[PDB]
Amino acid sequence: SAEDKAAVERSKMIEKQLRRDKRDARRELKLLLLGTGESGKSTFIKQMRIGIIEYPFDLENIIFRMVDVGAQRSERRKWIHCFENVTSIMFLVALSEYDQVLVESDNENRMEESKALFRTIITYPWFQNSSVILFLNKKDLLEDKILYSHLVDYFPEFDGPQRDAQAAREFILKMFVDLNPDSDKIIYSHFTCSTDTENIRFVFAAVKDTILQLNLKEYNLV
Amino acid sequence: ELDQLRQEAEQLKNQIRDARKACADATLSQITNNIDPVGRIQMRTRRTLRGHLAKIYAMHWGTDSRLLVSASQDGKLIIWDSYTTNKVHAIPLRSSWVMTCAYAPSGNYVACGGLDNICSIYNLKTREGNVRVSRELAGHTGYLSCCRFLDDNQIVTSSGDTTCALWDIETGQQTTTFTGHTGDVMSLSLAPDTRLFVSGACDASAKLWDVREGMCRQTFTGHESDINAICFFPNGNAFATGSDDATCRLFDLRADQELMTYSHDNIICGITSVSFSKSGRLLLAGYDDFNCNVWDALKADRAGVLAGHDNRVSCLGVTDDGMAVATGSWDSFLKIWN
Amino acid sequence: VQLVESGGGLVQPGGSRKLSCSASGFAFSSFGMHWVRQAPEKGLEWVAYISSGSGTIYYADTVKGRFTISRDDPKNTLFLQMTSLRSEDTAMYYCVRSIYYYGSSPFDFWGQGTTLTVSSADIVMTQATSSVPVTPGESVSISCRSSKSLLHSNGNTYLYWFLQRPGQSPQLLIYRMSNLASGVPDRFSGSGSGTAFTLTISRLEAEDVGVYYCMQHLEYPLTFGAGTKLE
Amino acid sequence: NPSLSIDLTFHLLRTLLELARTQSQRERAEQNRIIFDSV
Amino acid sequence: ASIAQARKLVEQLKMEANIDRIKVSKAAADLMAYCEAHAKEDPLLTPVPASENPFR
Amino acid sequence: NTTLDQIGTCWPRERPCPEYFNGVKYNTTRNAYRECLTWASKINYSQCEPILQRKYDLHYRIALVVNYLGHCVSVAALVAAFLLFLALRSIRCLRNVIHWNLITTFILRNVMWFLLQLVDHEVHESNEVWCRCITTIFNYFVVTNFFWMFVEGCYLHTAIVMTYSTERLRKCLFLFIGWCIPFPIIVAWAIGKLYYENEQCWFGKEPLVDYIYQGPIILVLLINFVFLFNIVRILMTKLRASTTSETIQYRKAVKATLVLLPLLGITYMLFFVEDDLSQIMFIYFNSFLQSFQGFFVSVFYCFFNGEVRSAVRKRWHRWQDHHSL
Repeated sequence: SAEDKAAVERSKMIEKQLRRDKRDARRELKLLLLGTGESGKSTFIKQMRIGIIEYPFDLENIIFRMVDVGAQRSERRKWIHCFENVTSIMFLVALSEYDQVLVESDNENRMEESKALFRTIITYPWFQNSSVILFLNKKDLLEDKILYSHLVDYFPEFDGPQRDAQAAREFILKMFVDLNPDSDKIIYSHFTCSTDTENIRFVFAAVKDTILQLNLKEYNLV
Repeated sequence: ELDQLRQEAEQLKNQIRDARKACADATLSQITNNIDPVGRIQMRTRRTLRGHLAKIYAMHWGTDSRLLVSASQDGKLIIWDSYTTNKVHAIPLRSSWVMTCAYAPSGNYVACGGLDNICSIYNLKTREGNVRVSRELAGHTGYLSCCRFLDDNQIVTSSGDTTCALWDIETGQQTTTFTGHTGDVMSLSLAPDTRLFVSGACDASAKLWDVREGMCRQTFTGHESDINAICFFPNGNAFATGSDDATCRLFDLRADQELMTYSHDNIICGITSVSFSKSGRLLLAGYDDFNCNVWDALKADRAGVLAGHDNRVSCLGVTDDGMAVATGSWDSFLKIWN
Repeated sequence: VQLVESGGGLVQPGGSRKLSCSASGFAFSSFGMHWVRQAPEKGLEWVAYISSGSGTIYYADTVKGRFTISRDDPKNTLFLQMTSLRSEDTAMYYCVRSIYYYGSSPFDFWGQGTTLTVSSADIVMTQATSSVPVTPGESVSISCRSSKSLLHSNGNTYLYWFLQRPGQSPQLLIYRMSNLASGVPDRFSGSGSGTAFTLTISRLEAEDVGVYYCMQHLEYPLTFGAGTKLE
Repeated sequence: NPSLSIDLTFHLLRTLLELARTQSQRERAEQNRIIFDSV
Repeated sequence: ASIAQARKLVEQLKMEANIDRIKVSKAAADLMAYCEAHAKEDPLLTPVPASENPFR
Repeated sequence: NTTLDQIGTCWPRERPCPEYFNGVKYNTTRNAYRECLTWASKINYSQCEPILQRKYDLHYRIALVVNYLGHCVSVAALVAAFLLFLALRSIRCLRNVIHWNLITTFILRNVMWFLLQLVDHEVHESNEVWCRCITTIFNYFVVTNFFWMFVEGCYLHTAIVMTYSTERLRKCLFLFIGWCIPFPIIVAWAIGKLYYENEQCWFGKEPLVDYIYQGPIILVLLINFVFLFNIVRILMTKLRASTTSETIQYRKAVKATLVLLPLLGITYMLFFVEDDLSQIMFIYFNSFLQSFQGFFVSVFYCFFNGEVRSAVRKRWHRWQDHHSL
C-alpha cells in the first residue's frame, strides 16, 4: 500500500542514518579508564583535555572516546562484560599510596587492592582480546615521600637502596608486570605526573601499537 | 544485642524452613506423570531484524504484539515493526551504554538506562514529531539494571545500588524505595495486575515486593549463584528465575518454596534471559550456549532448541498473546521465531 | 509548530509563481509534505506529495508535468514552482505535514493557507448530502461511499475524516476509523464496512460547525469528498 | 623469446600444442610413406 | 548500623514467617489446570495455519 | 596416352614432388619419375621424402601432471573454503570479504584452466570464436585475480602503516576496484588482438598486444613487493619490541614472509625470466608455485584462521546439539 511503501522509504532513510552513524562509530575509538578518586584522575583528565562519564577528544583526524566509570559504586562482575569492544584498558594508579591504607583502617595497602583489581580485571575472559595500559602517577610525590618515609614498610621483597626513587619505580613496575599470567599480552607502561602533557601521545602510540598487534595476530603473522 | 538478634533471625529462618518442609507433601514432578508431553518443537524463524551496529542488550514487546523496542550499545534505541520488518524509530541516546529498556502499555512512552545511573523516559506521541527526552530519573549510585512500566505515571525500576524503586513519572521523584537486597539487583518482572513484582540479586535470593505497601512479602534463598533474569508466570501465583549455576528454577508464591529445577548434563553455562509462553506450558530460556532452550514446564523434559544466533544471547521476550518469540544477541541481530 | 505560507496573490493566466512554506517549531526534515488546493465553491483538492529526504514524489493526474514540488531541510522551508497557471487553478492552498508508519497520526497539523487568484481509474468519494441542519446535544450519522473496497490484506481500512471549520484550516478528526486524533474529544467515532462508512457524533457542541471530509488512502492519487456542512 | 612466470599456463599450452602437432605430422608422414610405397 | 540492619532483618523474617501457606500439590494442580485450560489459546504449543498466522 | 596423376599433374609419354599431402610439407627440390612398360601403373615416389630442434617432452608431461595434481587439490580446497564462507554467516568483516573475493577468483581461474585443457593443434590453427572467447575470459580472470591481490596488498599495507586509514577504507571502493577496472582493460586487449593478430587463437604468441594486460600486472607485483618490504620493516620493529631475541625475530619474520608470499603474488617475482636445464627448472618451479598458490592461500587463510576455526567449531556444536535432541 501507499502507507506500507512510505514506511519502507522511512525505514530506508533510517538505514541511511544508521550507515552514517556506523561510519562515525568506526572512526570513533573507545577507551576505558579505570582507577580510584585518590589517584588524581581529575588532574590526568585535565591534562588530557589539552554515572558513566564520556570524555571525547580529537587528534589531527583520529577521534578518541575515554570512558570514566570510577564514580559508580557497584560490583564489577555483573556489568564489566559490556567493555569487550574496548581496544585497550587503562589503569591509572598513584605511586605515593604506599603510606595510605583502606577505609577499614586495617593492615592492607591500597596498592594491594590495586593489584587485586589488576589481576581480577585481567583474568576476565572478555578482556583477554585486548591490551593493558599502566599509568603510574605522582612520581614527584613518590620522590618526596621516599625521602620522607623509607621504602621498607610494605616492601619485604625490595632489593636496592631505600631512597632510590628510580629503583622504587622499577620495582613497583616489575611487581605489576609479573601479575599477568598470559605471555600473549603486553603491558604498556608510562610514568606520569600532574605536569606531563605528553600523556595523549603515549595513549595514541599505545593504542596504535595495540591495533597493530591485533592485526598481526589476526593476519596469522606471529 | 547483635548476637541475640542474629540468634532470633536464625531461629526464624529455621521456623520458615520447617514450615516449608511441613507443607511439602509432594513436588510438581510427582503429579505430572499422568499428563501427555508437549512432544517435538518445530518452531522456525519468520523474520530477521538487521538494524543494529553493536551489542544488543535488552528488548521489550509491546502489548499490541506488533511493535517492539530494543536497546543496543551503538546508542540507538530502535523500535521495530514485527510484521513488515520496518524500522519505526531509531532514537539517539545521550549515553550509549544502555542495559535495559521498557515499552509503556499505552504506547506513549519508552524507558532506557544503564551505567549513567539515570532512567530516561522518552515520549513517542509529541506535537513536534520527534522523540525527545521527557524525564531524567537520576536517583541511584549503581547501574540501572531493569525498568518496566506500570502506566504513564508510575514506573518500577531496579538498579545496582541494592535498592529497587517505584518512580513517579510526572513528578520526577521516587514514590518509594525497596531497600531489601544486599547485592546488585539484576532484574524485575511485573505481575499482570500490577500489584506485585519479583526481583533478584547477586545474593542468590528472590524477593517479592508489593508496589503500593512498600514491604517485601517473600524471600526465596534457593539459588547458588547470581540471579540474572526473571519472568512472571501468567496466573499471578508463580514465577521462574534464571542464574549462573545453569539451573532454571520454577518458584511458587503460595507454596513459598521451589517447584522445580531445570538442569542438564551438557549445560555448564549460565542463564541470561527467561520468558514464558502464553499458557505457561512452555518455558523459554536464553543461555551462554548461543541458543534459546524450549523446556516443558510441567513434564520437566527438554522440548526443543532455537539456535539462530552466533554471539552470546542477551535478551528474550514473548508477545502478550504468545504469538511470537523474539531473541537478541550481541551479534547485532534480532530473530523472531514461531 | 507553525507553517507560514507566502507566494500567492492575483496573477494573469499563463504566468508562474513560487510558493513558500516556512516551518517552525518541529523536526521538519523527518516529515513528508503535501500541497492541497480548495476552490471557493468546491471542497479540497489534493495537489502533490514529497517524502522526507525527497526519496519519492507523487503528483495528481491534473498536476503532473506542470507543477514542481521541492524542499529545503536546513532552512526548513517548502517550495512549490507552478507554471502555466490557468483560471481553474484559482484556490486556497495549504501546506500540510505528515508522518506515515503504524500508529502514527498524519495530517495532525494544517497550515494557515494562502490565496491564489488567476484572472478515470481513480477512486471516487461520494457524499450525496450537501448539508444537514443540526441541534446541539443530538446525535448525527453521516455516511460516505467509496467506489473501491478500501480493505487491504493487512486488515486496515485507510479512511480518514476531517473537519474544516468556517474561516479555519481543516482539522483532523479520525484516522483509520479506530484511532482518535490527539486533541479531539471522544464524542466522535466512526464505523462501517469496506465500502460503506459512517461518522457518528454524540452530544454535539457548537464548535462542531463545519465541513466534514471523508478520504481514501489506498492508492495514489489521493481524492477528497464533496463535503458535508453542519448548519 | 622471453618467458614470464605470469604466462606459464599459455607457454605450456603452446609447447604442448607444438608437441602434439609434431607427433601428428610424424604419424601422417609415416602414413603418407606407406601410401606412396603402396602407390 | 549493623544492629539496625539486624533489627530490620528480624522484623522482615517475622513478617514473612506469619503467613498462610497452601498445600503444594494443590497449587501445582492449579498451575496444571491453568496450563490445560489455556492450551488452546497458546499459539506456540498449537501450530497456526498460514491463513491465520500474520508471518505466513 | 597422357593423363593426370593423383595430384593433378600431367606426365610426359619427370615432375616435382607436391608441396603438401595430407597437411605434411615436402621438399620440392627433387623430382619424381614415372615408370614405363605405354605407361606403367607404378609411380616412383622414392624421391618424395617428407620433411619433419626439440625440447624434452617428458619434463613437460611431468610439469603437466604436477599442474593437474596441484590445481585439482587447490580446486578441492577452494570449494571447501567457499562452502565454509557461505555456511558461516558470522564471517562479515572487510578483510574476509576481500579474501572471499580472492577465493572466488582463484576457483574461477582454476575452472577456466580445466576448461582450456581439451585443445588440439587444429583449435590453435583455426581462430574459432569459442577458443578466443575462452582465452579472453581466462586472461580476464587472471588480471582480475591480480587486481584483487593488488587490493589485498593495499589493504594489508594500510593496516600495517596507517591505523586511521584502515578504518577509513570501505568495501564500496574495493568492490569497484576488483570488478570494474579489469573489464575495459580486457576489452582493449581483445580489440587490439583482433586488429593486430587474428590468424591464430588468441593464446598464441608472435615475436606487442599482450603488454596491454601484462604491463600493469608486473607493476602491481612490484608495488606489492614494496608493500611487503614496509610490512617486514614494521614486523622487524615489532620483533624488536616483542621478543628481544634475534632467533625468534628471524624465525617469525621468515614464517611471516613465507606465508605472505602466495597471498601477495610475490612468488611470481621470485623467479623472474639458452640454458635448457635452468629453463626446465624454471618451468618446474613456477608450475609448482602457480599450482599450489591457491591451495596454500586457501588452507593458510581459512583452515588456520582463528576466527574461521572458531566459527566452524560453533557451527559444529550447533549441529550436534540440534541433531542430538
